[PDB]
Amino acid sequence: MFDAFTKVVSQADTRGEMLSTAQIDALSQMVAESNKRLDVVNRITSNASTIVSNAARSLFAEQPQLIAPGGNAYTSTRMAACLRDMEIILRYVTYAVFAGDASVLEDRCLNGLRETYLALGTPGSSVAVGVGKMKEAALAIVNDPAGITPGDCSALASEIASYFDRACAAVS
Amino acid sequence: MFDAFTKVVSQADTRGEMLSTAQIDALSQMVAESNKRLDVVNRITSNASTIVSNAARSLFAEQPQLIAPGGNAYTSTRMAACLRDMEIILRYVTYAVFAGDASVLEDRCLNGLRETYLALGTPGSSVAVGVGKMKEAALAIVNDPAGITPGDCSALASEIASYFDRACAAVS
Amino acid sequence: MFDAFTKVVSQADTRGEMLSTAQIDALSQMVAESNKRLDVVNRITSNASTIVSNAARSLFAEQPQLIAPGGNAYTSTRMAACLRDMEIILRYVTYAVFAGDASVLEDRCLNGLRETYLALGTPGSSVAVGVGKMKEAALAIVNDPAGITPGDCSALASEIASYFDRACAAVS
Amino acid sequence: MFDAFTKVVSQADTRGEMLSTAQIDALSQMVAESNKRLDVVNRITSNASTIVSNAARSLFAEQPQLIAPGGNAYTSTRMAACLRDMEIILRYVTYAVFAGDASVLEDRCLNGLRETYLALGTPGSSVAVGVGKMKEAALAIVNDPAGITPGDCSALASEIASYFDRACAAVS
Amino acid sequence: MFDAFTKVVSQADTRGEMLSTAQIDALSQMVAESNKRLDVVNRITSNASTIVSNAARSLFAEQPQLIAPGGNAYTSTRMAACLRDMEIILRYVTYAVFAGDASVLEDRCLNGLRETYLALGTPGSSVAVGVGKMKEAALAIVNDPAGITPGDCSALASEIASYFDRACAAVS
Amino acid sequence: MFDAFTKVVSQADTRGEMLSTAQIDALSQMVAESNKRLDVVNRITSNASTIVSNAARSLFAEQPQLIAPGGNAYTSTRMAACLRDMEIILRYVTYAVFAGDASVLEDRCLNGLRETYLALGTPGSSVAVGVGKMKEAALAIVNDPAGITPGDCSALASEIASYFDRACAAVS
Amino acid sequence: MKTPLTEAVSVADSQGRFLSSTEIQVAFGRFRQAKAGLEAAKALTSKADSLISGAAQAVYNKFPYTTQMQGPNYAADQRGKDKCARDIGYYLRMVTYCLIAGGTGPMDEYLIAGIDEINRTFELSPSWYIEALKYIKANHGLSGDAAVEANSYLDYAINALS
Amino acid sequence: MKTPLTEAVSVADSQGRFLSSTEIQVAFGRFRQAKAGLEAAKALTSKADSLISGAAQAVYNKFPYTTQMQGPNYAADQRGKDKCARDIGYYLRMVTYCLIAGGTGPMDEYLIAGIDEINRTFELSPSWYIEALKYIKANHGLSGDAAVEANSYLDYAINALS
Amino acid sequence: MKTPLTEAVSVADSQGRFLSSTEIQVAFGRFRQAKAGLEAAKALTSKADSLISGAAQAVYNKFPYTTQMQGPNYAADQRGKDKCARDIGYYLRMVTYCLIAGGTGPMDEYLIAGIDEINRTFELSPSWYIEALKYIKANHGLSGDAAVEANSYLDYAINALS
Amino acid sequence: MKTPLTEAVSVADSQGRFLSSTEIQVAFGRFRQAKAGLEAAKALTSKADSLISGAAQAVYNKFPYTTQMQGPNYAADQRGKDKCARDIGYYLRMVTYCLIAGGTGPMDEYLIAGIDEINRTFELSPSWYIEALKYIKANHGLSGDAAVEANSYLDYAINALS
Amino acid sequence: MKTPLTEAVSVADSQGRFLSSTEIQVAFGRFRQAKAGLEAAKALTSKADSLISGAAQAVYNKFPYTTQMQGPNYAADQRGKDKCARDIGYYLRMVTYCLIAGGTGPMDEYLIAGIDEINRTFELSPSWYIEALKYIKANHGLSGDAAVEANSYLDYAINALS
Amino acid sequence: MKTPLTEAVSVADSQGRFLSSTEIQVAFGRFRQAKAGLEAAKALTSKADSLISGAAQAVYNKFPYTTQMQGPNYAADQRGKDKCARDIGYYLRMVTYCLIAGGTGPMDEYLIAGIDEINRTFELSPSWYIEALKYIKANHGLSGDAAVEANSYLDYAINALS
Ligand SMILES: C=CC1=C(C)/C(=C/c2[nH]c(/C=C3N=C(/C=C4\NC(=O)C(C)=C4C=C)C(C)=C\3CCC(=O)O)c(CCC(=O)O)c2C)NC1=O
Repeated sequence: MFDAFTKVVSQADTRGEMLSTAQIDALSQMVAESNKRLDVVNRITSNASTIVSNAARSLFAEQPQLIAPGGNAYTSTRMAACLRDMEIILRYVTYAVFAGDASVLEDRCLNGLRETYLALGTPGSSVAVGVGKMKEAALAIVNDPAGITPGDCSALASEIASYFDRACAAVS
Repeated sequence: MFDAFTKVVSQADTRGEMLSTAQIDALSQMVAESNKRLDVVNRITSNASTIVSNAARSLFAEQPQLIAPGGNAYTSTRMAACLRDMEIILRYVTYAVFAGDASVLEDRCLNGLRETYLALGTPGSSVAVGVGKMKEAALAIVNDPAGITPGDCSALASEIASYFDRACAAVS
Repeated sequence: MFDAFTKVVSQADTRGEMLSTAQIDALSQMVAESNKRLDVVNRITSNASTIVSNAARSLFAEQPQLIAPGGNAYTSTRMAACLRDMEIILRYVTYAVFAGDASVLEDRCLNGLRETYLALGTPGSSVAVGVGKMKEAALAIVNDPAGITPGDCSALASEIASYFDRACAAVS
Repeated sequence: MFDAFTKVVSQADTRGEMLSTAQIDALSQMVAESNKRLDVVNRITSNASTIVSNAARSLFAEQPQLIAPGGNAYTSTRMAACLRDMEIILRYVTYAVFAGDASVLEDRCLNGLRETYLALGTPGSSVAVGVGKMKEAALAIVNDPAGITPGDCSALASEIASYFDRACAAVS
Repeated sequence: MFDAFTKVVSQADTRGEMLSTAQIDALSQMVAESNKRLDVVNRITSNASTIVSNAARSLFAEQPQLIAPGGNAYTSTRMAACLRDMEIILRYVTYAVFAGDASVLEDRCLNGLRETYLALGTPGSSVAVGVGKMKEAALAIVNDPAGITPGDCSALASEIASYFDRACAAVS
Repeated sequence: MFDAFTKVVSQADTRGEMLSTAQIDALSQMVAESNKRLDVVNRITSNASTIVSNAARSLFAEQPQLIAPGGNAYTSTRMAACLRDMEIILRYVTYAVFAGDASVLEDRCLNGLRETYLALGTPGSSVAVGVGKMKEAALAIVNDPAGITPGDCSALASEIASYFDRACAAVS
Repeated sequence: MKTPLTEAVSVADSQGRFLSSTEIQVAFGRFRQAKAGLEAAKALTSKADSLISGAAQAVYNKFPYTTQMQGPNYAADQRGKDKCARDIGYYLRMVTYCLIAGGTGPMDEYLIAGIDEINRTFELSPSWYIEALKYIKANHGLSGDAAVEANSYLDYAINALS
Repeated sequence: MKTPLTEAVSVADSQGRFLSSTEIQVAFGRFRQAKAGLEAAKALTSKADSLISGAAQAVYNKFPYTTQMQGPNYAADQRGKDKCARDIGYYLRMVTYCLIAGGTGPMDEYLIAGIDEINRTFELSPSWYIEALKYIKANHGLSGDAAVEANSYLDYAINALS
Repeated sequence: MKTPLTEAVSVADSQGRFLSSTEIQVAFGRFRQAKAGLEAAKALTSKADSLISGAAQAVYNKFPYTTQMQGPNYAADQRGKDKCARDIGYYLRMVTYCLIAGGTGPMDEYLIAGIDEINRTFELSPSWYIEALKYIKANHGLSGDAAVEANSYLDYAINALS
Repeated sequence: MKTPLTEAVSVADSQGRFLSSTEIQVAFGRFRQAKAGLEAAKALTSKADSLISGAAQAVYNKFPYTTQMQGPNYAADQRGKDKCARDIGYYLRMVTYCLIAGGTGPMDEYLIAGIDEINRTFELSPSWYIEALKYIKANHGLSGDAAVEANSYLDYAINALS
Repeated sequence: MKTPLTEAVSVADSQGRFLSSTEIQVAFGRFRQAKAGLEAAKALTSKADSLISGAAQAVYNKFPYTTQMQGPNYAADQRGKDKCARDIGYYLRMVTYCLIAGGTGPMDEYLIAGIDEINRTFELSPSWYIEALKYIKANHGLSGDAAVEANSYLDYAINALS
Repeated sequence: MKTPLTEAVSVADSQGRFLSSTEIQVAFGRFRQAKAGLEAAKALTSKADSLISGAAQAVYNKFPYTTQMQGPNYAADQRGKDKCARDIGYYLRMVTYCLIAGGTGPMDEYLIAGIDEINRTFELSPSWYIEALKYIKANHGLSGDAAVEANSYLDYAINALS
């Protein structure tokens, strides 16, 4: 995986060049905002359970065929794996938000997943909906103005949504 | 894997339904005739080596190209493997007869066996003939009015023939 | 794997025949010139490092893009892998010279290598160049009339070139 | 391993002798009472969690040093392990009751358990008390004239107590 | 393993007590001088190879029988092992300096080492002597007032000597 | 393991010396009479089954308590283990004869065997008897002057007797 | 799927062995037991609705707070009451399946595997279902080997929950 | 355990490596977070009894049946009330420990590992402890990184239960 | 030792599971079968000498060369005839043991394991023993499940030899 | 396949090593031996018919019943005698292959692998083939390292049957 | 790749864990360090030519033979003098990369992995690069935590060569 | 160790096989080789002192700086020259051992294992030793198969150094 730094480093390395002052300044700007970047990891992490369970509960409400007998999320063995997948996606998203790069989310979680759900008989299009709900909840939990210094996080909150959107696009 | 009971159970679970009284009565009728089933398991099993070796000798008698130098059954290693393939197929067939369902034979034996034989250069057709001879021998042994309480076991014999036919079909 | 002996044996066996006297004659003929074969084994082996390093340097000098940043041989970890691939191929070729049969080079080395380099995004034909460069070096090393009983080693050199060609053709 | 049958068989084989009629009659007498045996297997098994947890709570009630901070059963990991040790011992005891021989409990559970507890710092004596409580509870459950065909099962109860005593003895 | 914090935490946990305010002030005291700690970690780490090789070279000069033919450091394999041992011991000390606790050093590196040297017949006595020189050189390196903000680092040095001494004592 | 050469090499290496001409001369003596050495390996090897089975059969005839029911050689599994052990001992003996050094016979075979036979309850002093017969048969086979260029092999016979006696002593 | 026949086969297969008198004996035991088991499953199936409603009510009795508290994990609204009846229905149906199969297999595969995860995640108390099961056990009206076998599975479910 | 220093060491150890600038940076973060965390644990230790008491009472308030139901797993008698108080005390203590260590390690080792087995074996509902943790979170009167970190641990424990 | 009970236990143990109705069913089958099995073993035990001598004679009839040829592997002297009667006795005794156990376990452990090695090494023809067994099978006089079970083991020994 | 060269290469390969003086010495040994070996293999090929017929006859002489007993495993008819002649032919040919390969490789790959299973399956006595091998060994009329190396393989085959 | 963030994630991931305060502390450390590190790499980037030329010259000074020996491993002609400067350039570039990553990761992946292999294969003396690194360390004119960190990568590279 | 005999035994032992004509051929090769090898080892021994000195002077000639540069890794003084001649002596003695053993085994176990680590650690340049060996090839004066085998080890040592 890469992070915000090593990504640029590798990009520069395969050109055999040092980082320009512009790239460094960019990374510095990124550094100057990194408190808010860990507040979000903290906040999303601290609500992982309810995020997953609320998103899942809503998903099943809107799509009762998933939990109906014969449904892919019926039986407590598959429901657990379903909640598990949700939690995993969320986790890797938080990894992406933490690292400041999507590589960890792509390399490990998302790549090959559409095909996996295809093989299993899992509706990825439902997973994506789950991910969407998780996203909406996560961003709101993130944007909470209580118990934190006020400021702008419009940039970070867009990146996070970028990651969630990547996750969603990967299984649709 | 599936037996006569769990197959119906699995069919029922996917519909979110309990076994109908008819479905149960059928299984009861199967249970009523189970002694015969185990008698044939015993009879085929007890004759295993004889069934295999007789079928093999027959097969090589009608198909001498198999044991001629350059034949796929020539050399003792390939002859051994050949005999064992026969033995295995018979074994999984007895498993099918015992279980009351073809699932074991399907999943643990026949699945991917043709491609195997193709890759090896083994003529699956000959295998099938072998299985045919084994079917004949076994079924003749299952009937044998000697040393047993007399009764009708036609359906069971049919079922057995079914499993053998499955094998013979799968390999070619 | 086969050598010069078991290759003929394994050919005769499939026909159920003993070796013709002409085959035994050819083999005795090979035996008559075995000292030369082991001389080339010893000679190529003895210069294993230089044969590889010279070819590598010569390859990089002619194809500077391979070691330039972004090149597949750039960084030490990949350069190591490259040198190692060269060494490996040379080794298996010497195994082929020693055995007097190419099967060890076929099955253990060259089998699947193309697709491997393909997956890696490695230029197999550059490998083929390297091998092409190691071949000539080897033959030059083998044809040295210094410190050895003078004699003719043409067929042998031909056989060596055959194996190297085998290697080159399998990656290209 | 040994059951009530194979133990005698093994004893007989070493003497190169067939089972005497008395040895057989004994086993027949054991067979005559086998329904009770399985009834207790069922009864202890069905009450597993209750037996274990009740015994544990009792044990911790009389021996609060175990659950005090610094006690060997303090922290949930050690409490879990503790509970499971109880469960395991009970399980292998039920195996002994089922098998009609103590060999399973001996060989697969108790053997080398004291040294284990010693190395760990776990007080085997406390384990033994736990097993004692489990013995009491289980035996009370086995008796229970409710919901069963009445009869005498004193010998069986004794045997069970025997197995429990074995465990309690082995651990301390 | 334990660091300076979890050590106190665990010692407190076994009593079932919260940290006393004094115990916490004690830790804040350590926090207040952590820059120096990491300075020495960096400093010793930065001269690992010279610290090892100097000590070793000097060790061999004072005890030439170690490298004499038949000696325990004769041959390049045993010499490599020897240097490796020096480096290992040095490493696990820096671990202790970094962690602020000797638990990792004793647990992972030292405990069971004299027995190893026993079974190997290795002269632990000389090893300790090696550790002594490494200690001296490292402490010299740490106390260098060049290229660093000046202040008192005597407590830290005193702590380091303790680790080196535990290492030296463990194998003596 | 060592052979006749590397054994002398190791001794010379421990002192940091080159083989004195005397040692080399001795080795040259060993070289000179190595056709005999391999002749016995070939002869003994070519009669393995018969040596073992003869010794075993007569052994069971001298000491019938072994094969009597309850005896250590009773049952086919232990009879097979027994014949196997005899065969292993013979095999490693031939390895020693071939290698010109007993190290392989000592380390990989006879080491700890005395204790094993004790733990198992096998009478080692019968294994020794078993070996003492294989020896007698073996040198009888080796000393056979038919179908061989006549010469003296007293030294070698002595050496072989050495190894058989070695095996015999190592199990009692 | 843990059943006598499948288990017998699988043990025979894991040893690369033809079935012997051992597995035959297993089968005999199975088929002997099935005579009562199938009948039992039939009875329960016929008593399904009654047993479910009864068990649900018993749970509501034992834990009245489950009918008052707000939250998606409670039965204070019709939705939760439906979820409840559904779950208890699942349990009962699993018991019948177990009677049909002659083992805990169906319940294991369809229910037990992951039950902890589900109960923990959705905040459902295992004791509720224990209470439902204890009641079903009391009211199923079965007798003989039928009742014994059924109660084995009931108590198994209970053990899986504690 | 899971702490910056010990993890930093364990990683490097698993790689057979000397500590680099990375581990030094981990340490640098730790020692600066320590300034707040160490004092946080202090403030929490000072308010221990009050927080535990209030939390227990909060549990009893939200789940009244715990003070009324007979059973070894309830605080309907003195024994159970002391059990409850003890457990809540353990939780709070673990939180302080996590603040001391700068990581969840202590809680993981002493509490989280096997909590599911315990809660399930002794029929203890996670919601109770979730409620206690909620109450403690809402009453510790901390602020700044102290509050954030402590609350991260509280939410972690809450997460381990849900 | 392959027996129904031991197998049941071991499968239960390999899964870290308490015994369930499955193993109970195995046991029921076993104990039902034992009623005939033990009796059978008794009968054979009482018919031992006769059956042994008979089988030996049958082998001598089928293969007369075994009573003429010199060599330690033949029965042309009294020694070999004793070895023969002994071996056949072993086989019969194993069959009885199998009847007692309810499985091939005893025969497997005491006889089958290494039978090829022994026959090959000592140059004993498997067909001799097959002939002995075929005869024992004909002359044992058993009937019902007893005979069926016994013949299962006989044919098993026969299969082990071919 | 077990030959000197192939084993040398296998050794070298399993160590990621280039061939050194060791493998070279192995090869030198092989090629020195092959001078007699190939000659031997050539010689035995010319004696095939007579050696096989004589061997078969030797077997028939030692074991007359094989020419008298009915059954597919015996040689009382032409069908049976041809199989025997063929088999002995296979053995002899394998010996030649071994002489050519300089090892037991060919015979191991083509004959020894599965010999027990085949002989055990079709009720073929190893003693017959041992007798045949003894005859061939006694009647081949080779000399020098030829006869020795050939006899090593003959005796090897003999041991493979004992 | 050794860097604070990627590591922290990779640590948490192999444990199947969400990021806790530990990794956040690692991050705080990294970001606090980055403010100096980025400035450091930025500075070094501007001094590349000077430091590289100076280093190469220092090497040629320390080891004059490199400028007056025949062979492709030496810098007695133009190609070699360019190869050397290239290599030193690579080293410096890797240092700047390491300063930006906050760890030795880039230098590990791009340079150290396989350094011994290269140096041994192409006859490049480590001492040549130790001198080049020693020069750079004593001429980069950095100050503060920039120097301390940047010099931790130079000494790390030195250790990798010793 | 890598020698014909021990490896012949090793492969046979890993197969669990009695030796055959293969290992015998290996042995024959080894013994045929030893006749020249031992002689070579002798000749080299009686010329040791000369070869080492000449080799040392050759190294000094090719790399003059090794006799001018201070530091313990160089031979600018007495001790260093002693170390050098010692090392060269060791290298030669390994060659002798290899001739004695019939393989690179001794040199492998006593010298090759860790040579990279030592050379890197003690700043010893392989080029020096390669030169020293190159001289020895030229000056050893051996002839015949004795010379070819000796050179194979020298070139093996060189390869290990490059
Ligand atoms: C280990 C746990 C931990 C974390 C994670 C943490 C984060 C953190 N957030 C901070 C401020 C801050 N946090 C935010 C974030 C927000 N402002 C908003 O209105 C919103 C919605 C957001 C959410 C993204 C902002 C804007 C600042 C002020 C500017 C800044 O420091 O970046 C600060 C610096 C100020 C301070 O000392 O509190 C830190 C250290 N502190 C800790 O102890």
